[PDB]
Amino acid sequence: DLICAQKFNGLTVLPPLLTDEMIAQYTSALLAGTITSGWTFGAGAALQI
Amino acid sequence: NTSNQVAVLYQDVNCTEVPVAIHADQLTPTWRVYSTGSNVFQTRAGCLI
Ligand SMILES: *[C@@H]1O[C@H](CO)[C@@H](O)[C@H](O)[C@H]1NC(C)=O
Repeated sequence: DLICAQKFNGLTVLPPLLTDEMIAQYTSALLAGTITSGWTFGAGAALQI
Repeated sequence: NTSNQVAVLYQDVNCTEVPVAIHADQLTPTWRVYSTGSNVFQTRAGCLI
């Protein structure tokens, strides 16, 4: 392998804190606020329109 | 300031290897009990004891 020669010599790789499906939950909560509230959810509570 | 208890993470390692990994029969007795218990949880970051 490419990674096994690195891993055998002290060179490790740490995982990210937010998983790739936590980051996708964040961008769907930003899509859902823009479609249903406009710009108001970035300045306070979300007001529908 | 709050307590004296600790948890220990063994990074990027399956915990079918930990008690022979930690120097269990050749160390202080307080490093000994941080290898066993019913509190063994396998994560992606490693194994959390
Ligand atoms: C850890 O050991 C268990 C025991 O079979 C295995 O199922 C699991 O895939 C192992 N994890 C590894 C090698 O990352």
